Amino acid sequence: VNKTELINARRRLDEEISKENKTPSSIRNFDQAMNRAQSQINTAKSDADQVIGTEFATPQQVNSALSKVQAAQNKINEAKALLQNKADNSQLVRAKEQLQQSIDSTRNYKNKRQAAEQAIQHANSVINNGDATSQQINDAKNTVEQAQRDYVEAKSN
Repeated sequence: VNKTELINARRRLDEEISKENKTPSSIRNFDQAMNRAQSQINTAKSDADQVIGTEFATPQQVNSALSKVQAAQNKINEAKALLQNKADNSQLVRAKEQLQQSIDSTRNYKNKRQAAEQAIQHANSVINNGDATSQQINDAKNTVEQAQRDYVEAKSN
């Protein structure tokens, strides 16, 4: 039997869904939907892994596992659809700075320094977790990069 489509669909279940530049509320919604779907996803992953590892798998077993994987992928895509892009505030930042010059930054700096320290602690926890998923690693990377961007901006005004 040709397992190509099942293998490819099974691998797609593990792909990172990017949270880069997504709103914090929409990320919460995504994580909440993924948790609701998690047992269905895990069962699809497990059944597909068994078929993939079956040396003499049948087309029926491949097709049944593929159907489960496709339904699990639809659940992931439903969760992904909750993610929303942040809106760009760069022109508002520049306008605010121009108004300030025409006429609390320390607290804001300290808040963003703390956010950077928390991002480093979160990254270390993920790095040290041998069970970490591609999604968890990528989420932590995006959090680190956002904390760096926010820190530089807060120390620069």
